[PDB]
Amino acid sequence: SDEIVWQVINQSFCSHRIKAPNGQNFCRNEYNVTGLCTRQSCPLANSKYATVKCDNGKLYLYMKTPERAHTPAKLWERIKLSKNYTKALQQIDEHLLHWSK
Amino acid sequence: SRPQVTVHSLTGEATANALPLPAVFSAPIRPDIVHTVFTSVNKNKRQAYAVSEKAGHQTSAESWGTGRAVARIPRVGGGGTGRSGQGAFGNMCRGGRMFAPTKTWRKWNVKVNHNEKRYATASAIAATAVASLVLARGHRVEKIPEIPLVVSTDLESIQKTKEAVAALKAVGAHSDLLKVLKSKKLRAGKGKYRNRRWTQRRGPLVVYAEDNGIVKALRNVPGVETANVASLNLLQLAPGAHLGRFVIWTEAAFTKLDQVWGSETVASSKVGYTLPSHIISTSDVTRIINSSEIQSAIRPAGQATQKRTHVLKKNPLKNKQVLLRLNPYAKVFAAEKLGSKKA
Amino acid sequence: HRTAPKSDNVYLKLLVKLYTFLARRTDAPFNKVVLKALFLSKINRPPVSVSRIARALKQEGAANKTVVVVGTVTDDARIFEFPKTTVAALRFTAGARAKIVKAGGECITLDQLAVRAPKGQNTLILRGPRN
Amino acid sequence: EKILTPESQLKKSKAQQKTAEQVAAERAARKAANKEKRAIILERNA
Amino acid sequence: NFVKQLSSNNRKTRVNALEALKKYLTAKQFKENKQIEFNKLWKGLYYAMWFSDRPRPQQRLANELGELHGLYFDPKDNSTADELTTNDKAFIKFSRGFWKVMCFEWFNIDRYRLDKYLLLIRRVLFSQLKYLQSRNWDKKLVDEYIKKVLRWLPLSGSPKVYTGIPIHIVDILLDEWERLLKKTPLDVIIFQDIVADYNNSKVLREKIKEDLFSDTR
RNA sequence: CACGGACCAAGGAGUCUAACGUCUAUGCGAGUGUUUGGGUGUAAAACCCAUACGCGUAAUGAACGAGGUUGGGGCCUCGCAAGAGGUGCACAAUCGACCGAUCCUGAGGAUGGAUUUGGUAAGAGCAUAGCUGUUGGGACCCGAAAG
RNA sequence: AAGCUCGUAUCAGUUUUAUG
Repeated sequence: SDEIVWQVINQSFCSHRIKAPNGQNFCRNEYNVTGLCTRQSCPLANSKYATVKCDNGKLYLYMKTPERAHTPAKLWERIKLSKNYTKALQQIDEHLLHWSK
Repeated sequence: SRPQVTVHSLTGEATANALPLPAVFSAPIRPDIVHTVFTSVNKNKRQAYAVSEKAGHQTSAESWGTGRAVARIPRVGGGGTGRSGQGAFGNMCRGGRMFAPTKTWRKWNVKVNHNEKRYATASAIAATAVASLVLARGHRVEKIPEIPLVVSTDLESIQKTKEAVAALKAVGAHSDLLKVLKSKKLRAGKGKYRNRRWTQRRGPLVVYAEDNGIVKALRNVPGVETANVASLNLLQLAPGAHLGRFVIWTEAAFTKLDQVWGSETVASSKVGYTLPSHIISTSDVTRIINSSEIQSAIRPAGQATQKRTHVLKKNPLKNKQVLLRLNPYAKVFAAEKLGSKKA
Repeated sequence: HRTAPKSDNVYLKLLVKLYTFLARRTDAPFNKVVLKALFLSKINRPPVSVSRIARALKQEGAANKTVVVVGTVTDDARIFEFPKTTVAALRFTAGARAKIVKAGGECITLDQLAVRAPKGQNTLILRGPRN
Repeated sequence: EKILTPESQLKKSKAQQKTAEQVAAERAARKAANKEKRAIILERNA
Repeated sequence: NFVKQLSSNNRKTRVNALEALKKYLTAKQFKENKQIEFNKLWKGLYYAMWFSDRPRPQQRLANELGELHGLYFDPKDNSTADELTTNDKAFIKFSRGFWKVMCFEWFNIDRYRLDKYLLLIRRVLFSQLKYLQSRNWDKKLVDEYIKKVLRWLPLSGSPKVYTGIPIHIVDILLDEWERLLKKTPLDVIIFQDIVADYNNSKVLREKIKEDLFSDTR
């Protein structure tokens, strides 16, 4: 369950956790959106996740769902954003329909 | 029942076969129990170390006592060798007996309840079926076809190491294998010269029902470890008291796990043992709290953050604005000039 | 002054958050009692025997009232006429679980009881002997 | 095909609307009570 | 076995299993078996639905699975003046198995997957009350169906069944009934007995009193 | 007032063990303790226990009846609330009974009187692990005339 | 320090009053 995984990664030595001098825990996971190891921010502890990544100049909308939790190979379903700020934001909003604010 | 896990051939293509969940992965996950058991089990492979009893007492010395205007620590006798007159018989003295010398009869091994060990092993095994938990352990399981990973029984029959490593790479374990042999670093500290020079990250774990050459085939490849279903060592399963190790199971091993760890149908395959029962039916609290039943009988919530009220005190008798908030008769008093009323 | 439990169990912590949420968002005294009891130590949480539960069921309207035990339910060989009732507790022994199930009753967890009785609808709380 | 709103989201929206109606009614009642109490306090002070 | 295939991880095999089951459902003279087979089939369908998450296609899967209720001997036989044609009994058993599977696996659904199962329940309840006779206009069959429905979902006497499913049913009852497009046999409003009878979940009674009865319809 | 301090680099002191305990957490639970040993083993590593053994499970017939009243955290009904009614765990008082017996009696010891006795009425213990108390071991470290 | 019963009528390095 997510709660069990969330507890196992909060304490008990989550692999990607950086103890900054300020005390904030920074997550180095590439799929993380904020880069911080907190609730509803860590992809491992969240069955549903959404993030933006890019190998080449193109920007993609990576999203995760509980459907592929059994198949780690193709967990994320990236979709090209058709690079343009206004239309890219519109496409992101359309794709993330009924998603958390 | 619970979903079934498919079987992947050595070529990496999913086979048209599936197996039921052994029910072992459904056991509760208790990090505290696993950590406590590991802390005691790791001490089993400890060798007694102690200081020589004759150390310090070999030197011959006596206390001069008062009247010599010197420390009363015993001093070596004789003369000419320089050692004469040097303090001894004390932890504060150079070359003397150390305070509380270490003794061989120190408690090395720690007794652990058998049921607790079984619970820890079951929890460690169950933690291997969660991709997120295994990823949090540091294993590169981002490109595995399925979790838990089950391979055809023909894997156990591989003799050559090249074939075994090729099969492991073909099933998405190439990243995990490459993780090892790249983190090889020299030991940090005084352990470099105590038969502990080299350390490396743990590699994938392979579980087999029976051995036909796989154990010898995978012995040389670094990081990779082989174990049997009967043993399922906790230390290997959860190195460093950490859950979720990457385990590559086999069809025969997957089938035999049901017997080895028992289930609802097969009683235990063991003498008077059963899998632990969860104290909570649901391991997730978000669904329960957000359930229709609870939400129906829950009072409305607030703003999620209390609004600041009366952050600063507005003193009346000045700033007429606040003064008019209280005593609404103030406007009448001011307009009517009642303060200077005449008899 | 008891605020939090000393137990490191993750499931116990989840149960504690659930009970605290129910108590704070329902103001029902039943939830507060169970929340306070959850923090009690093992010694302060003596087991409740199945025979004790059967004896407690002798009161009027026991069939319509469920029995909730904060501690663990232990089997008893001195009683055989166990009525049919729903028992909720953190842990159930193999003998006690078999006796409850064999007699036609049902055994559930604390979360199951909470969903079945958010405000303690027809809930009976039994405390085992202290000494 | 058209994507339908989640059932849980629909229930949340219905509950929010029903609570907001009562909140508005309570706000109107509070305004009326505040006006009446201000008049009462004015006469009492006089 | 269909159940083994319906729960298969592979998407193509999972879809083909349902496609083949579309005929096994209407395979006459073979549904007389006990309700255990129906329960197993619905348990398999539960996982089949579980293996879908994306909103647009999961809705299609849910509606096509709900259509399975109407697949059973579509209302073309014209069985008027028959208490039981031996075909509506199969539909009743199918619905009972559906409700048993959903009730047993109510708490096995994760938070994110709860909406999918709510939509599936809505679609199944739409297929029901739409296919008893040509529609829900048969006393001699509604009395049997309501008897086999009143005894499990709206019972409210046995706390074994979670109160969330009755709450959802109460919420969607009038919404789905108007979809059928009257003086229909709506003995269904069971809820009066629930309110009158004590020992039931107070939350359920309050919800039905505040929402179901308060509705203008 | 007395004892140390010319200056500086390294070392230096509530540390280990056997027994008896409180608190804390886990596993089981009227049962609990794999590891004296055997099987097994990738070999002091890891996994399992046929019989024995330590502890507890039953007082000084426990059903006279596994007990009646008064309170009791809680539950249900009425009530907008205030409050009223019904039912009540642990625990306390009371009414009392009992296992065995006192203090006498007196068909060899039955029967009958007078006080009360320590507790049952419907188990809670086992092993592990952490801080921690006492005792003996060099015992927080050095130093006391010595046979 | 942990437990139970709880918030009261549990009390006062105070004052008056009452009984004497």
